[PDB]
Amino acid sequence: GRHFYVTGPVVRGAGRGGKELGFPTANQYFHDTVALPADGVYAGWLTILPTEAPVSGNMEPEVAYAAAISVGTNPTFGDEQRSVESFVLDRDADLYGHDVKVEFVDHVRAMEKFDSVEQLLEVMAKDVQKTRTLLAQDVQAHKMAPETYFLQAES
Ligand SMILES: Cc1cc2nc3c(=O)[nH]c(=O)nc-3n(C[C@H](O)[C@H](O)[C@H](O)COP(=O)(O)O)c2cc1C
Ligand SMILES: Nc1ncnc2c1ncn2[C@@H]1O[C@H](COP(=O)(O)OP(=O)(O)O)[C@@H](O)[C@H]1O
Ligand SMILES: [Mg+2]
Ligand SMILES: [Zn+2]
Repeated sequence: GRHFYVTGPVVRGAGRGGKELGFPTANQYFHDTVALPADGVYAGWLTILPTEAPVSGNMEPEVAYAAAISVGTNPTFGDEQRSVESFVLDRDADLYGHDVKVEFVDHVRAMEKFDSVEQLLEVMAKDVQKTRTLLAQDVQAHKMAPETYFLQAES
């Protein structure tokens, strides 16, 4: 399809996204043989795949949730493995162990090594802003039915 996508279980990262950055990210790791988009930041959709497993929080399966997505090694922090990491906008759910699909709709920015967490946070806020606008255009492009996605303006 026109959206690059990957699927796989949400697994444990460094534990810093929510606690330290205020941007929790659902982490996926793939073998180096698996085709991925270029390291960078993307606007896209995260969907919990069809399942009978209970989901705790305000996300349910088979709905495309607006997400700001990073691909790479988190060079600001010097992490060892390449991850795909999805910050689901305006939601709060326990995704660990759930099988999810992540669709990459638009490239937003190159992956960058920032000197400080504070500088990184300022830029991530702007990535989220651009993600909202890009995803509203994508809704229109596919004439997506309201029940099939979740996308808000921020409070
Ligand atoms: C939209 C978005 C943009 C990001 N941009 C960068 C970046 O430019 N440089 C970087 O080192 N990490 C970037 N990250 C990743 C954060 O470093 C990472 O998600 C955070 O350290 C949490 O790590 P963890 O999930 O293992 O706890 C970005 C993450 C998101 C969600
Ligand atoms: N809006 C959200 N987007 C992504 N993950 C969320 C969100 N709200 C809660 N979570 C949960 O928080 C975890 C991500 O937080 P994070 O600090 O990045 O932990 P980790 O380092 O283990 O990836 C997810 O795996 C999921 O269970
Ligand atoms: Mg994370
Ligand atoms: Zn599209």
